[PDB]
Amino acid sequence: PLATTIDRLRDYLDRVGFQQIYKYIVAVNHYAVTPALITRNTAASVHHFFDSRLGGRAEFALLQCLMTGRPAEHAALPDKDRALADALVTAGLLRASPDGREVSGADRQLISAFGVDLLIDRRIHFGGEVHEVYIGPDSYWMLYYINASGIARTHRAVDLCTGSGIAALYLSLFTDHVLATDIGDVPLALVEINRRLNRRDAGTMEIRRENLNDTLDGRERFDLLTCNPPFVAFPPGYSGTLYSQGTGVDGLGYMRDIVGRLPEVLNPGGSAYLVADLCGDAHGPHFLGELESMVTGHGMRIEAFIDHVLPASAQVGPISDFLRHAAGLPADTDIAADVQAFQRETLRADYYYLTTIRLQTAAQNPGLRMLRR
Ligand SMILES: Nc1ncnc2c1ncn2[C@@H]1O[C@H](CSCC[C@H](N)C(=O)O)[C@@H](O)[C@H]1O
Ligand SMILES: [Ca+2]
Ligand code: NA
Repeated sequence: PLATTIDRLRDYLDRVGFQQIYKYIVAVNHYAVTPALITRNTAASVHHFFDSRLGGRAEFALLQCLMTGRPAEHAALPDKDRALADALVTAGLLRASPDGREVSGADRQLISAFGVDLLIDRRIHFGGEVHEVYIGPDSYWMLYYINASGIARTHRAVDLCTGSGIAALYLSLFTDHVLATDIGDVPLALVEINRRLNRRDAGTMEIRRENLNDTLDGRERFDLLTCNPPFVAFPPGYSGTLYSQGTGVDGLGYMRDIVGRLPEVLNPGGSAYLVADLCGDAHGPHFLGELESMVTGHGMRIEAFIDHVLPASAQVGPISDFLRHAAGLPADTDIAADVQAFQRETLRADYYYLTTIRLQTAAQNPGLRMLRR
């Protein structure tokens, strides 16, 4: 039943040109920048666009339920859309009002990214409950740097720590062989939905419940790898979330795990694309110093694209707020002092550098290249 409901959702999105509507609303100079475009802060302007520039047409009513959560009167939905709305309510992907007279948003927000149609966790952009599936601008910038024209239909690709599935689904635009992995129940259920929503199935995209270190140890070899792993370092004693908290003393343990196995897991000449918000000093991120061992030790070419720089002081608030909300802590806990001390003493973080890293084995021009503006 869920698979049929997603097929009917796909049909609706095609019928009313969802991806084109989304692309027009956000425009080409924002579409690939961030998924945080339609949010609680911009929803009223989205509604005004549908009401005034699209004339309030009923064929777009269900679409707005999915995009912003806006209510639509059940009886005002066109007949085909109405039955689909009922199926989405049954699936928990939309809500009905208590009297059943309207349909509105649940916890899933419909966006488009990199040519794919994607349900994401609505709580990241709306409302006040902590989200359970991550997506963000780092997700996008990882994909931005992939040279799509170099992907062959027979290339074997893996998206580790797939989350919503965005990177795996992007790769599936080009290759017929994609593996997508995660260990969280909630993201695994969501990438199943998003795979079907883009007319993929197990014939070209495998979804696997598997720890990233277990995939990295395995004998499967890949031509292309993507991974946006948990990479944030929180002070000792604080609980984070599955998608946020990195391993190791400085949160970069998973990045180390991946990089160390790339000479074995990648076929010769294969490429990995990673992204992380990396601690550093004024010169650059500390992690890049660890990568010279891969240039010399394995002849790799490693390119680091630094696309955002923030002083560590500008992250104290966001980190502290996230920790307070995730664990349900009260407002008299001095989290900010703990974060500041941890940044200074353990991370040596004067700055955070949002960095996409491309790593290629068996490079003809080996070396480390760090790009900063
Ligand atoms: N040890 C592990 N092995 C595999 N997946 C893991 C993992 N630890 C955390 N995860 C998953 O790692 C993901 C990190 S968030 C990145 C999601 C997505 N690739 C994007 O770029 O938007 C989460 O979905 C989380 O569930
Ligand atoms: Ca706009
Ligand atoms: Na991450």
